[PDB]
Amino acid sequence: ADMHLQVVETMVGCGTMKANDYFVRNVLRQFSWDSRFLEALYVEYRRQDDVDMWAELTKRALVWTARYNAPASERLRRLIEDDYDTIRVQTRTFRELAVFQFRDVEERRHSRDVVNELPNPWYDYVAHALPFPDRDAGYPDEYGDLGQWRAP
Amino acid sequence: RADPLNGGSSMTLGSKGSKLSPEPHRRRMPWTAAKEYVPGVVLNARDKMVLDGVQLLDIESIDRASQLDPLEVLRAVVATREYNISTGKNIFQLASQATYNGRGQRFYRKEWQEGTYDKYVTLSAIDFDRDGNKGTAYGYITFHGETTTRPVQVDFADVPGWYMDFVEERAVPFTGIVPPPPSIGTDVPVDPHSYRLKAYPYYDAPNPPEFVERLLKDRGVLPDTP
Amino acid sequence: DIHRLRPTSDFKASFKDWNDLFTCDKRQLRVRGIPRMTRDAIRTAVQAFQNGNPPERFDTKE
Amino acid sequence: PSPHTALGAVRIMALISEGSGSDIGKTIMFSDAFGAVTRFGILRGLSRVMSVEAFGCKDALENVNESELCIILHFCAEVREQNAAFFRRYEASEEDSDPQQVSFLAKYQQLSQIALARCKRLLYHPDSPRAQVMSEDGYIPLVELQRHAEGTNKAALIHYNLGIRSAQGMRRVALGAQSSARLAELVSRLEEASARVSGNTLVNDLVHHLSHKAA
Amino acid sequence: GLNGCVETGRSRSEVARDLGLSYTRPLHENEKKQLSHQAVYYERLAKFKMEQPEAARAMERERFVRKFSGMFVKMDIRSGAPDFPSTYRRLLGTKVVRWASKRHGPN
Amino acid sequence: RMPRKPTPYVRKFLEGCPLPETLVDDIAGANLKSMAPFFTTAPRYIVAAESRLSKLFFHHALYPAGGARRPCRVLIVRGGRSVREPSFTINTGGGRGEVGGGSRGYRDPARR
Amino acid sequence: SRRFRYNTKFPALVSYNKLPWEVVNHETPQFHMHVAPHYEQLLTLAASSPVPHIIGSKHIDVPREHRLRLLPGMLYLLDGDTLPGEFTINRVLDPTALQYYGRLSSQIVTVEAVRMLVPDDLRLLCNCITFKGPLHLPVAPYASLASLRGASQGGSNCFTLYHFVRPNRPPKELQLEKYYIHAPCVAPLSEFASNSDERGNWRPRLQAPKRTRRATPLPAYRPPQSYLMGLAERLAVVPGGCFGRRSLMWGHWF
Amino acid sequence: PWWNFQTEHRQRCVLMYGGARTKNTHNANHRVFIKKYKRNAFPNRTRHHWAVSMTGVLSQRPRRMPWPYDLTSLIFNQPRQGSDKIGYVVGTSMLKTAVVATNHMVYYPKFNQRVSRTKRFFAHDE
Amino acid sequence: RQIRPYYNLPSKSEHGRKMTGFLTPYRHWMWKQNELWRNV
RNA sequence: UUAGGAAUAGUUAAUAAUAAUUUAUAAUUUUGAUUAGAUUGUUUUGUUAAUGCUAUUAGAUGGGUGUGGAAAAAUAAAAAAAAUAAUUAAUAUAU
Ligand SMILES: [Mg+2]
Repeated sequence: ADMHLQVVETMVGCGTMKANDYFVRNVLRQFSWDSRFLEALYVEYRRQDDVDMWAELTKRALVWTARYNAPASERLRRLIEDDYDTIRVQTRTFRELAVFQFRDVEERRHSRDVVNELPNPWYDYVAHALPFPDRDAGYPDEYGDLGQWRAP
Repeated sequence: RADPLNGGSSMTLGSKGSKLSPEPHRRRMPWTAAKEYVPGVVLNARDKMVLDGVQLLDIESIDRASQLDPLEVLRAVVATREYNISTGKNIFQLASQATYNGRGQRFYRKEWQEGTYDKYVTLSAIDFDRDGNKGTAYGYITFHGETTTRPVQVDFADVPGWYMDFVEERAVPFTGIVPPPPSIGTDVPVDPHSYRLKAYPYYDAPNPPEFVERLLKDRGVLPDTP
Repeated sequence: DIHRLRPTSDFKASFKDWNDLFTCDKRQLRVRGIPRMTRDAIRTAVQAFQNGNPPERFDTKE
Repeated sequence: PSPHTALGAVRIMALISEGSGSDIGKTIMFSDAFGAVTRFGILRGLSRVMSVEAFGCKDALENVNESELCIILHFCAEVREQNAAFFRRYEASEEDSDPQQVSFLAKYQQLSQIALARCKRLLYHPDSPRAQVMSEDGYIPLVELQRHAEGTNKAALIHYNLGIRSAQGMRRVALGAQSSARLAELVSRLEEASARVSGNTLVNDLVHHLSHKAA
Repeated sequence: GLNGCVETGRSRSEVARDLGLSYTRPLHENEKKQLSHQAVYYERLAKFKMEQPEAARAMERERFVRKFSGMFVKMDIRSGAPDFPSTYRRLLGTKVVRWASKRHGPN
Repeated sequence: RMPRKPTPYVRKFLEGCPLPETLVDDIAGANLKSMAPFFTTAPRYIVAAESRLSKLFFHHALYPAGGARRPCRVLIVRGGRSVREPSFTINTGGGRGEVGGGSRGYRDPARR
Repeated sequence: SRRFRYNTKFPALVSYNKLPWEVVNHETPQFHMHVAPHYEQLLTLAASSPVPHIIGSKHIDVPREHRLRLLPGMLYLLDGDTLPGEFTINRVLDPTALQYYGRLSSQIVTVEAVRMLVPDDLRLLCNCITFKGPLHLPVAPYASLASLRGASQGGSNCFTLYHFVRPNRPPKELQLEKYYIHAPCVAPLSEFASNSDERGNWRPRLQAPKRTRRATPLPAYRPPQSYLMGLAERLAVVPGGCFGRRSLMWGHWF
Repeated sequence: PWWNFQTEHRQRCVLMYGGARTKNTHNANHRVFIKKYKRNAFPNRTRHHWAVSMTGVLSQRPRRMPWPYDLTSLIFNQPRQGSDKIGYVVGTSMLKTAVVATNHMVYYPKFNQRVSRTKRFFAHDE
Repeated sequence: RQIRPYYNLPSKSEHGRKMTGFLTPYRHWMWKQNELWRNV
């Protein structure tokens, strides 16, 4: 796959508009291709004539990520993120955005807060993780006493 | 596991989902594999209110005294056909009335084309048993343009509720082999004017305004009043 | 009114109006003469309606 | 008669060796000292001993234990030793017009190759599931329990935890000391006198297996 | 060859085995009969299997029928115990009549 | 086990007779095990218990296990009357669903 | 003692060769389900790279005693429909068994006849498939199929595949795992090479064109009107019941 | 204050079962022996039971306990009790099995003395 | 516990349960909303 | 552990032996066995100056179903049991 990746990146960088056909015929169905193949192919999809061909080729690349068990990398989703005003292809799920907004607003208001910037010893660290204590508390006794017949 | 919901997340037992994996959770029960199922209670129970006033006859009872008038026999056959059709259309009831047993045509469930769901089955082979309303159907599954490489068994092929549109160009005779319909990304070139994707990965359908109004009235945000 | 052993609709006369139903806690439901399972069902239905969940469940009697 | 299983041929090849202790030379000698076949009756008997219905399949020795393989290799070594002038003439670069001799040579080559393959199976994979044996026409009760039951779902096999463990006698087979020390002699007997027994890569593996299992 | 290995955990006999030494007491006639008659019964049973197949097949078939149809064939803690009348001794009076006593060895 | 207070005397083991379940099954008409020959014309009285009489038991009350040909008995059921409310569909709410179908029998008795 | 050598963990199990539910019968259409995708990838290999012993001039002549030992697991292609002797010819006419050669007959050479050859001893099958040329795939000049007359030309175009299997085995037996080498096809790159005259007629696109108009909007999403099975993201159902991941739900009704 | 081991055992019982021990377990109960058989006709051949016999392995009188301080603990550093032992060979009538008599110590705290008991083991010699 | 609302698909069957688990698309949508609010 | 103390055995080891057609001068026991009786055990209880005497209620369960990972399965006020049912408080049960 890394040998075909250089051929795909060369056909993308030369602007020949034929790297997608090479990826379909040679790398798609018969290789365990990772997500940077489509990171290379998105630039070739960007140079299409009409915007609908670009949109349908990006959506078909996402369906290819779904079918052949090759998940989309962060760089590919950020490449599709930058052209959302033109293509309007959604590249994040419905779950990650609802987590992201509620995390980002909370982290912004927590960084702007002056009261809750103090350290919390219950939250910040673990004090001790060894199975035995670090200093002698006096116990054990190792001797019997009054009324105890069983020793040891 | 192979595919967990939201990864490993166990603050509640509902956060894992109603099923922990698409694979069967025990090896000894292969029928517990996760698949799309069909509401067979409403579908397999046909309306018996069309057989009233109609004298049906048993198969074994071929004695002379139990025979009925031929007009009564004909209206019994019409009522039995209306009883078999009353809920929905089967695959084996649609393929019998088609040329070449409907080989090459596109069969689809009712909910397979609504919403952002797009899936059909191009029929390849059907083995009818003696009860011709049942059997075993095979076909190439097409989901959002992508197609299988081999024919798969059509699950719930005996439960009614199927539809097809007969096209003479798709009909394949018994001499030839039904070809697989092409994947729109792989085999044929991608054209936006011929097929356009309704849904894709990392896509979710926008909220309908009536569902928004209904949820805000149920939660109490909008002033619902009689 | 869903359960057989929670006859919720048998206590319509034990409340004045909507506000009397939604202001009574479990001690006031014990005062009015309601059994334990029925007043637990009434209080959980009121607390679910306050959280945004209306009482839309299937009657499991038959 | 022509045996239909490998086990009946193993019993016949054992009775041939045990019925003629000192007469094992005169029993299986069918050739002269120059390579010409003397008696064709012994040739027709020895050809139909190693029949195609017994030793024709690739897994024909799947139920052969460590003791029966010694009988097979002893029979092959005795046939090679008594008729050495026939074999060392005909097997290398000689074409013969007799239709019986080519059939006997093909059957002997097939029997020796499957016997060496079974020796390598028992040596290189001890107690493996592909090295397990079973009884011929052995009672596997899981199949008879599935047949005489009603399967509404055929994936649900009744008595699965007991039926998958139990068949008529089925053992994990590995080479012992008395088996390996005999097979290291018989494999060396299968070769010629001009061959080097040091570079044989199966007798050395049997000797190293003996030393490793004795240590 | 009289001292075992503390590092490898070998026995007294295995250290002498790895040194090529022989420590064996002078045996009596019964102790040599115990070690010499192990191969004789194996050659007898192999000769019976080769010479009488129609009887050995029936014997192995009835032995497999007795083994397979048994009640305690499931591998469990009860079937996996080394001493069943000693570990489960409360069953020997009122439930199990196979063993009449709970002590057979030094344990 | 259960905690039991130790006594220096003998222990009483009671085999005390309970209410027979076959008796209340024959009274409520929910036995489904009585093979009774000699079909008669005398009427049968059945005391209706709570959730003990349905169509399944009443079918065997009409046709008993002895191989009857016709329900030739008058069957008196004490307190077996039911009262049904009219059912209707809800247009409002999250969806369309039919409620209101319920039986007032066995819980709201006549003649308080 | 004999009881205390090892424990009872992992005992000896009955193999799949003696279980009828694990053994695929050749009279069934399930035999042609397992072996037909192995043929459509082998012809993709033989049309793009030289496979050494995939094409012969005749049937391989093993003796009758060595016939059962050496032949199962062996495959070769010959020119024309010539069947080996000592076999009974059974033509596959079942459309349930012939449906699995659909990708083989449409995207590659057209399947004319599928025959099962059963011998006198009933122990060595042969799956004979006769193709009619030419190939729909481009064939390399260095490939193995370039040395075949029925594959190179566009009776004379007929060539036959021969695959020998054992009759009642698990589907582990009828596998062709040594032919899954993925050799590339240089058909899109043959245009720009020095061997073609089209190398100066193509124009490179180094920059994307300036987009004045945005993409066409999708039509208005209409929600379904039938009763749905539930949330497929928690019923562990793949995005259409077909493929994908449950954690990445798409393509359903919402 | 230094709490004893019984406080730690009570803490373990509280953390396990939720409570330490239910009270009133003594009850001063008069356990009366009622005989049934004849005078010298008890149905046993060696031990004839005619009184209230106490039941208990380690909670009976006079009290015993294992004494871990002996020759074996002085010689061998053991990973657990009874791992290494030293004894004498008394029987070789079995093949590959030596009968080894070993000794251990049992402590009587009432009389304050340790006694040597003997256990026979079967060992293996190849 | 899986909630069975009154507006689910009814199973008109006298040999089992009277209501199935087949939802409405509005129920699917509001269940997705509650799923996201638990996912945070 | 037995106020009136003697024999025990589906038996011990070896084993190319799963599933023992063989070998042996076999194994337990007067340093107290097997059987019969009593019998869940347990520095948790009580008492005393007491290494003494005296008490105990954690449990398990080879023929009900070879299912199940595990038989523990014919009935237990929670151990909340796959959509936040409810999580303010006290009765939490009678009802
Ligand atoms: Mg012996």
